[PDB]
Amino acid sequence: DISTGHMILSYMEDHLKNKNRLEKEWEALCAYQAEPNSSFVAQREENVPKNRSLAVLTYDHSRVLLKAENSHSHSDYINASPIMDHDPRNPAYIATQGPLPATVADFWQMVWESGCVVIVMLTPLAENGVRQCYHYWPDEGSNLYHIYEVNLVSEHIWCEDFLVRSFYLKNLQTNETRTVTQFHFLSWYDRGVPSSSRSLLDFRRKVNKCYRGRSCPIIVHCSDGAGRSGTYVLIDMVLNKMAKGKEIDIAATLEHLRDQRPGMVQTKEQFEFALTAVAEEVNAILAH
Ligand SMILES: [Cl-]
Repeated sequence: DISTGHMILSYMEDHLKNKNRLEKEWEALCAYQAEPNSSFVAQREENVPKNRSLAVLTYDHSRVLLKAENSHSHSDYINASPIMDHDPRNPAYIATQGPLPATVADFWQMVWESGCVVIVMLTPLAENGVRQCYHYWPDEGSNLYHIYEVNLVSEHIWCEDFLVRSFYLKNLQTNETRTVTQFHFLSWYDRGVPSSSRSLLDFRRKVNKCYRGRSCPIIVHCSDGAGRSGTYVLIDMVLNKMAKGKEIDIAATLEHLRDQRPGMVQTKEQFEFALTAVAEEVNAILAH
């Protein structure tokens, strides 16, 4: 563990500090091509409006399938990609776009059927007016999204950069009711990075003190569900490996991600950030 901390630091010296290797790797990464990588379903005429960003469409081989029988639009399609870590049965996350007005019922169906109870949201809803994600929850009281009643139970504001919202999610078909906890990071702007890595890391720690430990996937979204969402996942997967002890390849770990959803980590600056974040956390642990 501390052992693996020093192993990560060694890696950081060769891949974060050496700017040449950063570039080279990112250049490698940009050209990297997943196989398979078809997204024919996502590119159907019928699913065009269910996609926010034409640049980031879920692969046919790695998409969440809504149960068409319970679907709002009688369709299985949602732009969400399961993301496996250890286990090919149980994906650790579902990365998905910011739900659109057209797809909110769908987003909740995926939350219900995935058994998900922790959501991570890494965008504000608007950026100097530029919409990122539809306001898919009620700011007070109850809203109905198809057969999914969502009630806002409470809302806890930790700091300038993040808050938590607690929901009750009732399936009106089955009369069941679950608590879904939504972690909302507010200072991570489109195609950019947080100013404080310390905030994003504490935010992560809070996400995981609440998740620990559940079968169901964490639902991570932002905008395209690639850039920020992927930097989170990448940062979070690499520290989990430290969490449980040998070898470390962050570039290779990112490939594993891009095998499962295109676009993951949109910028070299974001990649640089994910690295800097892992390093800083590992500097803190080892300091103690
Ligand atoms: Cl089909």
